[PDB]
Parts: sequence; C-alpha cells; structure tokens
Amino acid sequence: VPISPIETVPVKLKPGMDGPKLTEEKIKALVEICTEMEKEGKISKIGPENPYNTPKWRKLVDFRELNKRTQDFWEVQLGIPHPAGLKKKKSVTVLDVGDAYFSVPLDEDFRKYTAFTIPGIRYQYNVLPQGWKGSPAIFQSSMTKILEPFKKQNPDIVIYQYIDDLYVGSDLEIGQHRTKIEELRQHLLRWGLTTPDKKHQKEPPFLWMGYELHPDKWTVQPIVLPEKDSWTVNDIQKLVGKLNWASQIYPGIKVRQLSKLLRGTKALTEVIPLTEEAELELAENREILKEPVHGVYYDPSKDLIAEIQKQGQGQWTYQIYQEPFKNLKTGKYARMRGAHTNDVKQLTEAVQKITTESIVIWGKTPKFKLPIQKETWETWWTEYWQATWIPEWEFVNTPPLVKLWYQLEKEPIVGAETFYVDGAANRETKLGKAGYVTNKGRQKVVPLTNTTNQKTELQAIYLALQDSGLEVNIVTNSQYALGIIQAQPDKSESELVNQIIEQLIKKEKVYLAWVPAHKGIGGNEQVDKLVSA
Amino acid sequence: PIETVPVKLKPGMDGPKVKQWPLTEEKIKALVEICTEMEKEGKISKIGPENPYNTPVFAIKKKDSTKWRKLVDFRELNKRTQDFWEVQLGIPHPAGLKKKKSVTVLDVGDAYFSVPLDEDFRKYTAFTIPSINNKTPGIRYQYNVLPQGWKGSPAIFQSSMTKILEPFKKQNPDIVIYQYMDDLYVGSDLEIGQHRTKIEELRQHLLRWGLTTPGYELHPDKWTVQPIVLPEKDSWTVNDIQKLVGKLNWASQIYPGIKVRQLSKLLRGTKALTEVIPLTEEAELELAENREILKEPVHGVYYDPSKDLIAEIQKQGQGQWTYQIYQEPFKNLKTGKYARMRGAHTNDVKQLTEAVQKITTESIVIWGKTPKFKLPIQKETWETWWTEYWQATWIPEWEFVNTPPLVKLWYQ
DNA sequence: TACCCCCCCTTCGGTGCTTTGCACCGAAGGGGGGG
Ligand SMILES: Cc1cc(/C=C/C#N)cc(C)c1Nc1ccnc(Nc2ccc(C#N)cc2)n1
Repeated sequence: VPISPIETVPVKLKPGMDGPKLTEEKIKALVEICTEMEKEGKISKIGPENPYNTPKWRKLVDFRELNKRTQDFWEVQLGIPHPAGLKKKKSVTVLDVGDAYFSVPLDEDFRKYTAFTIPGIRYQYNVLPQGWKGSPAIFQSSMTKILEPFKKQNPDIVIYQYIDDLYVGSDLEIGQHRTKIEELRQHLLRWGLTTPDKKHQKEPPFLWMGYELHPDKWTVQPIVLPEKDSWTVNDIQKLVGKLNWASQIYPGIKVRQLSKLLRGTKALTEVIPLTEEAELELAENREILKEPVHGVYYDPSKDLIAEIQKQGQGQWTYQIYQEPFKNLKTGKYARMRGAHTNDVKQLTEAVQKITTESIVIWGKTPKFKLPIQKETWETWWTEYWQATWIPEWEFVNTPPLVKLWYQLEKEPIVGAETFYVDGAANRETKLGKAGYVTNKGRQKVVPLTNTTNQKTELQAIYLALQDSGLEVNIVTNSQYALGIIQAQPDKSESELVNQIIEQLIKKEKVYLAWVPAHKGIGGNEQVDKLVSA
Repeated sequence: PIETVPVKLKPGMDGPKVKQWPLTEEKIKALVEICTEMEKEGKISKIGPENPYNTPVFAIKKKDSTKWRKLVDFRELNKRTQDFWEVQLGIPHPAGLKKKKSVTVLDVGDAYFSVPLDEDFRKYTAFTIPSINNKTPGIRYQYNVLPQGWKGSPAIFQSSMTKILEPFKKQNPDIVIYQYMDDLYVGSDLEIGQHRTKIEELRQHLLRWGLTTPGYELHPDKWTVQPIVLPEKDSWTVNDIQKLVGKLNWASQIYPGIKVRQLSKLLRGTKALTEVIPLTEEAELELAENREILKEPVHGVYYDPSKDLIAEIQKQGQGQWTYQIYQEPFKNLKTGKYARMRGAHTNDVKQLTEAVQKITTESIVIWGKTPKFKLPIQKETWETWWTEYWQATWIPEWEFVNTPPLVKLWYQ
C-alpha cells in the first residue's frame, strides 16, 4: 500500500493508440535494488495484465516509445531569468532534492502503462518515473504546490530548481538563515522529503548557464580569445559568436566589419585573408576584453535609465542602469532593416529593442536618454507617414549626434533651374539611355552599360544633380526614385544611391516632382523620345 | 442547474496553444488580483499541468474609471468555433440600422457570468499569467462560466436574451436592438431626452432580472462618405497643373469618366514650374466636367456579405487619418476621415488605436462584419503599444503594410 | 551525429508593388550560453 499526501495529477494518452512493447556497476544488484524499492513502497507486484516490453547510480529505463504515447503537457518554463533582473541576496544556499523525484505518486490508472517486467518477474512503477516526458512537469508543479504555503508565509525567500537541486535565497544572515533552512526542511518533510547537501552548499560564485552569480554582483564566464595568425571561416564565426555573448556586460563591442568577412565563401575550410579594418576592430574588442567588468543587480526602490550611443557605420550601443556608472546590462544593435534607411529610423528600432527587452526582463519601461534634439524628432516623425512613439525620455549632449543631413522642398523654388529627367532600358540587351533636358535648352544624354530601369532613373537624377546650382528643381517620372529620396536615406546597399545622397548633401535647396509619363504632359515626351534611341 | 449546450470544434482541428506576450508589472498585479477575485466566485478554476492549451491575456481599462478589466484574445478559438456561432447558432443582423438616428452602446458582459460552460469544452479556454523575468512559473486557469470575448457566448445566451428583452421589444416596436459580443446596440429615431429616458428604462428592466451594472450614443446620420474635391486656385502655375494631372490619373481608376485631354494641352512646352499658365475655355470645361463627375456617388460599388472587409488607413499629418473600407480595391464601400481629440502632438499610437476602435465600431454598426485592418505601422511597435490605449472587449484582425504610400490625395 | 530554450549574423524563398526589379519578411544555416 502506497502513501500520497499530495494529490495525483491525472494523465491521459493520445487517443486511438496503446503503449508499445544496461548499466555497468549494477547488473546483478538490480534484483536487490528492485526488492528495496518494493519494500519501501515504491513498487508493487502485478500479474498477467498486459503484454509489454521495456529496456553508485541506479538502473534507468528508457521510455522513448511511450513518450510519444502519453498526452502533451505544459511547458512550465521557457525563458531563462537574466541575472540583471534578479535581486541582491545576502544568503544563497542549495539543498539536495535528487531523491525526491521518486516520491511523487503517479496516477492510479496510469501505473498499468509503466511496467518493467524484464529481469521474467512482475514489476511496475507506482511513482513518477525517470526519463518520462510528463514526469518533469508533474514533479515541478507538485513542488510549486508544496512550496506555495512556505512562500506565502515567507515572501522574501526565493526558490529556484536547477536540475537535482533547490537554490534558496534570502536577505538574512547565515545564523538566521539556518533557522529558515530548518523550517523549510520540516515543511518539505511533512510531505516526506529530506534535503541534506554538502557539496555545493555555500560555494559562490555559482556557474549557472554561463554566468558567475556572486551574492551582490554577476558576470559572464571568461571569454577565450583565439590568437591564431590565420583564421578560417569557422574561426571568425566562433569569434563573432563569442563577442556577441560577451557584449552583454562589455560595452563597445563592434562586430560589423568582422562579420562582413563571412560573405562570398560557403565552405568551412578556406582561410580568408584578413583586412585592415577587421584587424583594427579585433584589436579594439580585445582592448576591452583584457579587463573584466561586472554588473550589479536590480533594485526595486529606484528607477532605471537607458543610454544610447552611436559607433558609426550603422551600429549603436546601449547601457541600462539604475545608478550612474553602476550598470545593469549592456547591449548592441547593428541589424540592417531595409536597403535604404537613415539613422533616426535606426534610433527608433534601437529604442524599440531596449523597451521590449526591459519589458521582458524587468516588466517596466526605462527612461531613455538619446543623442538627438527634440526639434529634429518632431520634424521627422510629424512628416513621416509611419506611426511610432518614443516613451518618456531626455536629450544628452554626446557626439556623434544624429540629424537629417538634407531636407527636401515642398513648393517649387523661384528662379531655380528646372531639370527634366528620364531613363530608358531594354531587359534583354541591358542597354541604357539616361539623360536630362532643361527648359533653358541644356540637353545631356550619356550611353549606359549594365543598368536597369530603376538604376537608370536613379542615375538620371544623379546626372541632373551633377551639373546644376544650389537651387534646383527636378521633375521625374518614377515612383521608385521618389520613394527612395523622400525616405531621406543616409546609407544604401548600392553605390549609386550613396553618390546621389552625397550630391544632395552639397545642394542648398532641392525640389523633386513626379508626374506620370507615357501620357504627353510636359517635357516627359521630349526626353522619352530623346532616350528612346 | 441548467443545460450545458454541447460545444465541439470542427474535426481535424486542434485547440489553441499560442503563447503570451510579456506583460507590464502593473498589468500583471491587476490581472492576478482579478483572477483571484474571480476564483473566489467560482468563475475560473485553477488547472493542473495536464492542460497543454493556452490563450493570450491582457489587462485594459475603460474611460472615466480607475479599475482594470481582463481581456482574453480568442481570435483563434473564434476561428476554430466559427461554425458554432455563425451557421448553427448565428445572430440576425438588421439591414436598416445604419438608417436610424441614434445608436447607444451598452455593456452586457456579466450576463455571461451566470451560465455554466460545457464540461468537455472547459479545457480549451485555458489562460496563463506569466511572471517578471521568467523567474517563477505562471499561474494557469480555465473558465467555468461562459467566456467573455468568445464569439460563441452570444450564440449560447441568445436564448435567454430573447426572453429577457421580449417585453421591452413589445412595448417599443420603434427601436432596433442588436447584440455583438458584450456590446448591445439600441437604435432609435427619438431625441436626446427621450433616448436617455428609454435607456434608463432599459437599464432598470435589466436590473429587474439581475444584470450586474455599476455620450454613449452614436450618430449614424453624420456618417457619410467623404467626397473628393479638387482645390480651386487663384493662380495656376505649371506645378499645380502637374499635380492635378497626377491626381486625376490616379483617380481615373475610381471614376472611369475622368479625362485629362484638355488639361494636357496647356503643358506642351517645357516651362518652369514657377511660371503661371492661364486657363483656356476648353480646359475649364473639362475641369468642370471632372468636378461634376467627382460630385456624384460611386457607380458599380455593391456590398457583398460573402467576402471579407478590408480597411486601409493612411496618416496625412497634423493628426489626420483617412480610412477606406472595401471588399475589392479601388471600389470603396466606405471612405472617411478622422481627427484627434486633444493636444498639439500628444500621441500617435493612441490616435491610431482609438481610430481603429472607431472605424471597427462603425463597420459593426453598418454591416456587422469586422474589417481586416491594414495598419501603417511597424509590427514590433504595434504589438508593444497596441494595448496601453485600447479600450474594447473584443479584438479585430490586422496586417501591416511595410510599403511607403505616396498618395496625398485625400487631405487638402 | 539526436532533440529542445533564449540571443546575433548571413542567406534564401516567397510575396507584393514600387511591377519581371526591388524591397520586405520569416524561415533556415552557422555561431554563443546551456537543457
Ligand atoms: C534564477 C535563480 C537562479 C539561481 C542559480 C543557481 C545556480 N547555480 C539561484 C536563484 C536563487 C535564483 N532565483 C532568484 C530569484 C530572485 N533573485 C535572485 N537573485 C540572486 C541570484 C544569484 C545569487 C547568488 N549567488 C543571489 C541572488 N535569484
């Protein structure tokens, strides 16, 4: 007869299907250990019930076939608690809860599905097995049900179960911590569990999931720095992965140029020759990685702030803290979102990422401190077609500040030269004619080579900008160029758009107007006839 | 006890297992307190680790209040149970509610709190409350009473609703009563005082049967499709004619009768944009004819209940938005504008959220089918901030247009 | 050699308009910390 102070969680099976049909140091003592399990109430003998078959430590039985037979359970935990979101603890003890895995009773009706009759004798589990898919979820829900009264009476105690242990953290001293450990031992033993631990008890810092957890600080495991003279693609991939992992506590890590080297080669053996910029960034990263830096834990009695800095070539860094120079977390954003974009959109995406990660980790929103003037943000967002919102924030003077390099005009400029542009091309022969025509009479058309209608039009505006004054009006016929230039890009994936942007930088006033072509309005017909042949 | 109507999904389709977005700490404390209060009343019961189903849950507010409300995203359970609450147990929709004078919206949510749910169907309506930093496993629950936000609850409860509201319908044949989720629309042709008196009478009639209730009216008369009008100018330069030709070329799809033959003869040469060009008599006649076309209702645009509604939204600056409800594009079933409520530049996600709540309510009033929104916003930004300013018991379906629209042809 | 959980970077296929290119997105490889 078994005992069960806790209720048993009912377990079903997938409908329409039934259950399917060693160690080294313990291969003859399995009989003795099975008799011990039977004696201590864990196992009860059975008879001719169902035809089944199953395959210092103890024998473990595989439930690989039965795992796909038991119903689906709930993934109790999915994420990992980042150390920054934790709390400072003056005492963190660990208790051994390894033997409690077999102390959770199984369902009354499900015991008949877990039979290990291979010696033939009769033997079936009456408690939670090991390796069963449903066993961990049931065990860790029973643990929560057991520990609910203890946490309800002691709110400051924090309990975490990583594998075969229970880490209990409190803000009291060790002398008062022993009393609480004894109280928890009695409370958990009223259900029949003892937790004696000697090995890792009071041994900080814990090396958990790659972090050293000191009582009042946290850090990452020391990053190994490869120093081979020649690097294969795999070495560069490992280096960028290690740098990405290390950037969470080390500010200033840049990986853009290093990661750029992986393009063009797909095999895993070639040794790509290095470049000066990549070596410079590697040396810069190694400069920070020499001295280890650690963060502090979150304080619920103070607000948190998040700074943003720019590193050039489309990458930003951020530090989230609660007290100046006492950081909670650091990070970097360098993702390219779209072929053509400016730095204000990158700032918006960055602050989006910090807001989302602070919601995930802290459940709040931090006050931002951005290197941008309020007037620039207003002038950009009130005119931009998209929708966006930045939470409560402030401006801090820190170069290089973000700003719009050039702005376009809404009304035509008086007394300004007016250029008409167009571009013709053939999809087959890759031929191109992209020239401009002016009202004053200046007509300039140049042959093209290896261009497409969109590229021909973009470089038609490029030609219009090449020979003009400070005040210019330009008339086009393609919505592609209008969209690109109205988006006000500061970077692109092509050199032509970069040259166009550089031309826009110099001009004092620029006007762009689009009118439909192939309709006989304005000089579009004239320029189309000129560029047709 | 009362009979529980058997509820079953369509065979070959599993239940809801989607995850939940992270929640703010206050929106978690309020959610936990509300769930505990409902647990003490037997509305929800804790579920063990044997239930693999989950639905998202959020915490919202209401205007002129300080207490939170719990909202459950049932957009997948509704799509799975579509047959139960559309074909077998649908709700009729009057065809003359948009022709009424004043429509008042009331809340009937607690009516679903007094009816038990099917025993076999109790496991699909399970939700989870997460925790900060994923530290301690979230608290799970399932619904015992009929669920709020599930579109099948009106289908089940209409049998009792008919018996509740039959005397009120008999005494007042001059008003129309429609039900959509916890929303009750009463449409009347009376005046403000008469409407408020009838609202109070309906409220006390509901209180007679025990319905827990602790500028609500709409004005469908002012809901008219915005007509497109060209802007008259004292001086007409080349650029103005160019813009007019572009706008007319765009609008020729909407109105096939628009012609730009004479308006093109004034730009044969290569003239500077600033220089002024006078208007000929033929061009003036063609422009007048185009305006005459513009001042007529659309032709060939017929509503179709079989298809699905799609709602375009465009930001026009200065806090102005323009919306277009249609089932087939360039064929507008409805077109309208919207402006803010307060401030110089207070918020933009709030404006888009309450605009969505306005047009979706208008579409429910007019046709009853929820339009599929196409929001000009980033997915991450919307999903982060779609809830802080959202005040409604139900959620529509939207997609995102990461595509730059260049049409400024709705706002003057 | 499985099979998962979160992150970053590059790549590619599909998709939609800006229309046979080009932009945008989400799913796949590789990397990082682990079960
Ligand atoms: C996630 C977590 C992981 C471990 C990891 C166990 C292992 N290996 C140990 C504990 C006790 C916890 N739980 C919590 C809960 C709230 N605050 C904290 N902060 C906190 C973290 C580490 C130390 C230390 N030393 C002190 C306080 N920990």
